[PDB]
Amino acid sequence: PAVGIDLGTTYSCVGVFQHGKVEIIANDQGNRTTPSYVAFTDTERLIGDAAKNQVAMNPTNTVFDAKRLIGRRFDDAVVQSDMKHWPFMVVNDAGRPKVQVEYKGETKSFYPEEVSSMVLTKMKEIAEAYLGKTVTNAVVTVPAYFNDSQRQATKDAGTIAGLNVLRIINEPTAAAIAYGLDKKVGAERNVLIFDLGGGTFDVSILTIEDGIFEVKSTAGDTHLGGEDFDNRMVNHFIAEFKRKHKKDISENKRAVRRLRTACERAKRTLSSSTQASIEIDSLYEGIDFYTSITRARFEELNADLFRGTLDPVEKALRDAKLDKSQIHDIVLVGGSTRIPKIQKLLQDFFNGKELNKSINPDEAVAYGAAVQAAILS
Amino acid sequence: GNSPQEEVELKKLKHLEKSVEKIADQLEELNKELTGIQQGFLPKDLQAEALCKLDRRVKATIEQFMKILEEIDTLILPENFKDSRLKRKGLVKKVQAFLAECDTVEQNICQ
Ligand SMILES: N#Cc1ccc(COC[C@H]2O[C@@H](n3c(NCc4ccc5ncccc5c4)nc4c(N)ncnc43)[C@H](O)[C@@H]2O)cc1
Repeated sequence: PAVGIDLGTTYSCVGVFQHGKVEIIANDQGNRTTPSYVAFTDTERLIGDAAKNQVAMNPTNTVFDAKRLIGRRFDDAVVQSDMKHWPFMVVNDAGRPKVQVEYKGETKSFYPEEVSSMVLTKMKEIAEAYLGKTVTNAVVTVPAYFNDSQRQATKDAGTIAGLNVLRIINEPTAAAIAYGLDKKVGAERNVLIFDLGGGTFDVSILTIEDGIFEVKSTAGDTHLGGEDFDNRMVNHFIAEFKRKHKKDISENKRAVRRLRTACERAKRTLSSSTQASIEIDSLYEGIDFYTSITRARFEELNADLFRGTLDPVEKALRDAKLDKSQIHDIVLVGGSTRIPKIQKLLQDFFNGKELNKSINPDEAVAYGAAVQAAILS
Repeated sequence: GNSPQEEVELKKLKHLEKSVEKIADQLEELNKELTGIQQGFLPKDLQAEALCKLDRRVKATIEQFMKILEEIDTLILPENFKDSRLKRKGLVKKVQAFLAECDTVEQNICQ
């Protein structure tokens, strides 16, 4: 048995091709994705949902985003700038980055690949707990822009996790494989993979010919996701509460959190309905906050940000030497691609082209890896 | 008047009420232990160590109440659901007073 693993910055996902079908595997908590989180406490090391659930009670000792550090030198421009987003500590050690935490009575540091191998072990175990057997063979995906140090430190994280990494496959390629785009009949195809999650935006254009893949270009934004769209709704409702109540809630951390949590949930509702209602009792100084938001108003809050997704897309096309007509396939990956306006902006830039989007966008990459892992096994 | 539908909501909030009661007893256990440690039985370096342990548990407790609040905040209760709305409001206000109780504790120890 061979599994496909999406090792994402924020979430990981494991699939197995069995009985002629891809089964995306749920963890012990019943979730088909697992947080790429490792937490160090007084008494235990937590991985996944257990680690992300205690992030508020242990911010400096909960490690996430290791995929941003993996394979990089400490003085990497990326490493220094991302580090401003993290409440945990990152350290230099002989030119390479290390995360630093109190694992209880000591004070320990880990290479990003050691943290990535903890996450892979958890994924390995998720698969073993569902299958009821040992899992050692795996495809593990990486971003198309990953360098040699980055693909290798990822492969070593796997190895350490006790996995036999059959291949390291690009995420956009894996998504293409999920939609059987490599199975197509004759002439060479140009595929645009549009990948937008909670945290990163990646555009990739590939060539496929006779099932053989070639990366043509990459583009996007390292810090763009649904996190940003929630914030536009948050600021909208903070202004509203100030308007109706003459009250500023933004320095009540617990109120801002209640509101934000309710806002990302309203956001998801708005991907399938045209209005979302929120009732929060006693949000601030005992005042109840009942409100609703339409989809059109949500789209309006985020108008620039949505429209801005098309810029990476045009950069990609430029860099691949392609016209937008010469794209034969568009594939949707990442939870944010479920937003109707994003799918419509993309739909129309490619003059009505039709999008590949039937596979759960959070799961497509592990889905393609699982297909390829079975083929390689 | 009283709808079959509102029994679904009232059942949800009853289960949330019991969860609150269980966190509230963890909170109770925090003051009962705090007191014993806040009386110089052991040296100051190690008393501090006990207070920090206690502090991490206050943090767990606060976080549990917060997750309760987030669950309640998924509820949409019709204006006619007067019983649900009154029980939701009582529960929120109660949790919030427990949260104020937790803030009293942690701002006092392991600083
Ligand atoms: N459990 C769980 C879980 C699973 C996957 C994710 C990844 O999602 C990444 C981003 O995708 C966004 N997103 C997602 N994410 C998938 C998802 C599914 C169930 C969830 N349940 C609780 C909380 C978040 C959830 C997200 N769905 C969206 C939608 N329908 N419309 C607009 N945006 C959506 C999320 O808000 C994130 O910002 C996040 C949480």
